[PDB]
Amino acid sequence: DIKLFGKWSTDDVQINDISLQDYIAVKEKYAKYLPHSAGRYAAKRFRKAQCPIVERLTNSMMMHGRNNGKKLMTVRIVKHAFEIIHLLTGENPLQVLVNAIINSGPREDSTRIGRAGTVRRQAVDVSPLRRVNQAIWLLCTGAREAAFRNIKTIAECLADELINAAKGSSNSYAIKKKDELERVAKSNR
Amino acid sequence: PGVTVKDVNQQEFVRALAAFLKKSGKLKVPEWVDTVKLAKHKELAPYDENWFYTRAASTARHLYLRGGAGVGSMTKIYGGRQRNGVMPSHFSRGSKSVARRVLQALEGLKMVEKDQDGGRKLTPQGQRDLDRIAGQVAAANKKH
Amino acid sequence: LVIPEKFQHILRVLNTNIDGRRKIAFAITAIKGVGRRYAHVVLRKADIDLTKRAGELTEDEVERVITIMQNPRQYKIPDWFLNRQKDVKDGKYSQVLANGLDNKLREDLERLKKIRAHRGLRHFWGLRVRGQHTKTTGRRGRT
Amino acid sequence: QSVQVFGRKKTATAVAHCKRGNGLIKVNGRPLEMIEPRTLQYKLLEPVLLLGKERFAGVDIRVRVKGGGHVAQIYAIRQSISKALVAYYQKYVDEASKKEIKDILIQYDRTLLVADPRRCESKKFGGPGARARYQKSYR
Amino acid sequence: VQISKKRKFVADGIFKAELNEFLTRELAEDGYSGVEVRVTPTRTEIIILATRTQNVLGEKGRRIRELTAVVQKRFGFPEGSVELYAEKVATRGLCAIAQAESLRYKLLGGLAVRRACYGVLRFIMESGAKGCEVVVSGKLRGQRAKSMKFVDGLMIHSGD
Amino acid sequence: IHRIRITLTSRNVKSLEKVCADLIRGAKEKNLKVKGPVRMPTKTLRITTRKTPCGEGSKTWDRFQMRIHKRLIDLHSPSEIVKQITSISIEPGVEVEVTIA
Amino acid sequence: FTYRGVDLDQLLDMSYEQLMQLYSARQRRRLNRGLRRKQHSLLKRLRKAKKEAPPMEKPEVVKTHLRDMIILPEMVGSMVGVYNGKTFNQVEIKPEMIGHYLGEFSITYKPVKHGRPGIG
Amino acid sequence: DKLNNLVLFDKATYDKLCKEVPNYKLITPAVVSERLKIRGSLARAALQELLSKGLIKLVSKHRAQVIYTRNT
Amino acid sequence: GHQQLYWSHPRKFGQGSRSCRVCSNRHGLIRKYGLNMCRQCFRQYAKDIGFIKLD
RNA sequence: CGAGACUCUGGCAUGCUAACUAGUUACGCGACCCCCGAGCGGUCGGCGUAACUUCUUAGAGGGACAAGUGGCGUUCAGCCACCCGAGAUUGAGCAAUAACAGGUCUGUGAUGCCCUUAGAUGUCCGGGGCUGCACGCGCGCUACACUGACUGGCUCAGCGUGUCCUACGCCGGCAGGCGCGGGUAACCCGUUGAACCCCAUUCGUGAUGGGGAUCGGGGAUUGCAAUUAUUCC
Ligand SMILES: [Zn+2]
Repeated sequence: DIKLFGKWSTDDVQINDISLQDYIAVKEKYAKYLPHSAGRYAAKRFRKAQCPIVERLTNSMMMHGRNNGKKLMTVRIVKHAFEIIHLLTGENPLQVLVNAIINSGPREDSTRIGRAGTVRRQAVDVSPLRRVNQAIWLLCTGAREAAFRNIKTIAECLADELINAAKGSSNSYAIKKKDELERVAKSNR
Repeated sequence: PGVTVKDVNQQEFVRALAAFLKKSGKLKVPEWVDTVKLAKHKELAPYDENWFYTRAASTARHLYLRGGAGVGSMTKIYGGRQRNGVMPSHFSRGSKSVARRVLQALEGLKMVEKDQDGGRKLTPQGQRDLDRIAGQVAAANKKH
Repeated sequence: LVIPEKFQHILRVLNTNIDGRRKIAFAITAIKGVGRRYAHVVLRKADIDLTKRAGELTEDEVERVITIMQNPRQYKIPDWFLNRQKDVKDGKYSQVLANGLDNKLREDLERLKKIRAHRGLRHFWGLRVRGQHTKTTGRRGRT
Repeated sequence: QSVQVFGRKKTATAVAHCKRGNGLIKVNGRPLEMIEPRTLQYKLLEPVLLLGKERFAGVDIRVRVKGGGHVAQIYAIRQSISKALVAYYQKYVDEASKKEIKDILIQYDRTLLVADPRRCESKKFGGPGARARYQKSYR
Repeated sequence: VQISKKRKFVADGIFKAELNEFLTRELAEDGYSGVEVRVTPTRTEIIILATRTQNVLGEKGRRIRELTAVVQKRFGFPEGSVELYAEKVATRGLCAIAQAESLRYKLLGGLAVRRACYGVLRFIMESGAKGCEVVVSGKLRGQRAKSMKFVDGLMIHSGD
Repeated sequence: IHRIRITLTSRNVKSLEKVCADLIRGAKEKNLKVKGPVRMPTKTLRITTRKTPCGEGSKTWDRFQMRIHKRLIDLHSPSEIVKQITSISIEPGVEVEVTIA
Repeated sequence: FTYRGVDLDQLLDMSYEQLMQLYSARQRRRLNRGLRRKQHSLLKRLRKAKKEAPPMEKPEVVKTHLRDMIILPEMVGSMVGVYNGKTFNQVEIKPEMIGHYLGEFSITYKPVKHGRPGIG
Repeated sequence: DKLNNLVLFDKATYDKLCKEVPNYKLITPAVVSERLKIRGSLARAALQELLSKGLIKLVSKHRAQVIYTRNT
Repeated sequence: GHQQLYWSHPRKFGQGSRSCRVCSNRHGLIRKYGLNMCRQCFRQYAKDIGFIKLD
């Protein structure tokens, strides 16, 4: 058996949407012990859906300017973040991760169509891989905002967003930003 | 089951060898220890009261790994990141004197031998003391 | 930790108000003349626990910390840690503190201006003293 | 009765010696569990935690490491641990064990037996890096 | 005192570059082709590629002794440690230095610009090349800089 | 006479090809005791120059390089043979620095 | 007046290398390297002008090109004209400048007082 | 707004530490600071008291993150 | 005398004590391998010295 | 002609050629440990022979060609996808014809005119200036913090230079002093003990220990000379 962090298992983790199912990783043969793998996943197109989505949450968390190469900093932020999820919920935190991802990526987006100087967006459809890509970005960004200038830890404030999105609650940052992009799109239609 | 220094968590090995040298009691402590930095690239004086011992303990450890180090190489060893004000940062070495009288104090305990090839190596008595401190950490770890 | 009842929230040292609830290795710095580096060596000659807060202490600890600050060479504090190394009028080593250092920067300014040195004119003119390009920077505060 | 192969990441090069032994895997003189950036400890345990201890039982492994950085030396070892047991199982054990155990590793990660050729590109003038350029200004 | 092997081959480089500019700035109008330094450790034998070998020897070799006396007094290495040699490049059209100096001589002689360029360009293709261009730029008439270009055959421009 | 070290430093490997493989060819033809031609790390002399002699253009640089290829070859013989073969084989740009003991 | 805890007269009669413990680091650095043939000559000529005065009169000015000359305590009470690239400036050596250089009493530049800015 | 935490405990605040805190299921110096108006050093040390009392388990300890739990 | 005041400046350090060995210029010298040429005359004589532009 | 072809580089070689100025393995010898109640085992950048080239270095030769398969193609040019593979588009250098009155007489002993040539526009010397400072506009550096800062501890490079690089003692709080040694260099610096990173410590949302500008005192090196602060402590 291959436990993430030696203590979290994968066979419990259950994907709801078939839309996201082939574009969200670890269930069975993607199961790896650490997020850090360092493989060429952006060598050509549609290879970054085969990398483990904990490593996806890693690589989008080193993202800011002062943190911009420090991956072992980040897989430590991840490791302490799952164990705060488990102590607040008791669920396998990978399931909480996936239930926070699915509820986060929007499903219709606006797009500017027309000549320059004319702003008339039309709603289009959101790709499944982009809905993965949009959600992780919206998840990581909410960890920065409520934890840039206060006592709370980013290994902690990540776990407060990644729980509040698996509720689909209004308290999460990645939910309000889905409730805007997909609110604006249905006024563009 | 013969333990060695290398078979042990190293930053606890240093914490064990440090408190060994206070309990030995005989180690020449300079009188400036209450006063001074360890380098020019350090902001403040080090926090630990007994910092001389753990830096003595660190020094004997590095001699066991490679024998033949001088005073300058030990000043290289505890080197750091000089934050050059609003100019960009660079590497700065330690202090030569704290690196000197550490090697000079542990030479007084017949732990440190001065070499044919210039520097200072570790006496076979000093190799006994490390591997006995190494037992005291390996036992307190694997049996607890 | 615990709840001390002889915890002065407000210290009054050298006419300077020291926040008692701060760590005492960083509440001495609240006066002029003393930074971080000198205050640690003051407290280690006083043999007072660096872990403890500034309001937590007695009076006899406080006034002997004052005494070691006033008279540093007596307590074997070296002469290179000193605020004013060789004062030109007397050649005397001291550490100069809050109302004194305020009073004794004026003495160096009234020296170089009365002598009409180059730096003395700079301070009289308000300009850059250490030999700096004034073409581009140091703009703000003019009309 | 002895097989010695290397592994390699960016500039790190770790060389593992294997012989008929009793289950010791020491890198650079010290044990596997002792190597410092222990946040990546499992990445060094992955040749063991997939093949079990029973394959590393009649084999003694020394690893000799130079070059690279911390992370690059970690991945250079786990090549060389893995490539050697494979190369030990070729010469001294039958080929059918080699295929059996090679297939368990590659399906977990192809990196464990063949190395990344991606090494650092040459910086060019006019900018800080290999592709980047300086700011410029108009008007 | 010996010299670093990095610093040695650089110091051997400044020797040939100064020696070739010496023979360019002097033996230009005397049918020069090239310097061939051949370092024998007894005598630094310097072979001079040229075209008019008789017009650089002098009178029974007056100038060749003058030149090898200049070099000893210049680069400091002592007497009896250098010889000179004149070997003729008979294929004077193949050498670009000779043909750019033969064209220097005719333009200094006050001939026509086009006439000498066609004379050279016809010569070297008759001398067995596979392509050649002659560019002459500068004052040709008036206060305006012009550029002329006399291309014949093939001319590779890029690559190794 | 014993322990004759020969050191070769050229600028091109092609001349160093012809020379270094002919010394070991003729010493073994004279039935001697050789070490193999060992190869030092090649020195690379890098000078980066601006192209413009004005400072006007698009800040374009020239990367000039020089390479030095160094070889070692050892011998164990009376040195009557060494002065014979070596001093004849003169290729320009190839230096022989033979030291003894 | 007192300098480094040394009074006026005790300064004037103090030995040469005893001044190399009252100065600051640049002066002691320079004095250990020693004054030169040009500089004793000025100090020589400064004795003569101070020698030849009536007691109510300041001495006659001695013009000079040495801006990086140390103000020694022999020079106290002298009238010195110092060349600033353009003009010798009459500087009376007051007793409180006895550790400096000469040239920081004769300014090079003029103090700038702007007018209006031009086109650009 | 300003946030002026306490530096040493109060009689009431030390009760909230002793009574309420060991039933949180997630105890952390940032959390205790957030709920009790206490600076990070004091709340970081008070959890080391509550390990010495044995009232509270320990899950993970790091340079920057130390995680505690209610008692079983 | 003028014997004294002629070459009186100590030119063993600084920019004055180095010039180009081809064109006597003392701006932009290449002092690297004991070369001591200006950055133009080196670029001029670079083939004959032996520096081949490869990379 | 340019493009391409080319040269250099990179990637692959447990195949070949070699190695006392590079190593590995083995065997001696020593030091040390737990012991068992002797050992063996182990760690040894501790130092001596032998076996040899995996690692190191550098020479020759192979390697990849849209080759193979499946689709798409006026079905052929070529494209897509995939297997095998180290690699299925490595990064550069060179770069046509024609121009610009673009830049450079301040790179030249490359130069044409004009000007100045002993109350010099030559040249040396002394002192200053290129930095000056109400204000505009550009390339940059360090920051605004807790994915932090500080203090300890721990553990990893590469291209490179060196007659000035430096080791090792000693005295120095520290920049530094003193002595003595190696290296014209894979031989010495050097195993080039780099920094963020890693692990503990301390500090907790405030102009804060973040941030360091600006200022006062001192101390030391370079140089003939630090005044308009060279640089450093
Ligand atoms: Zn020149």
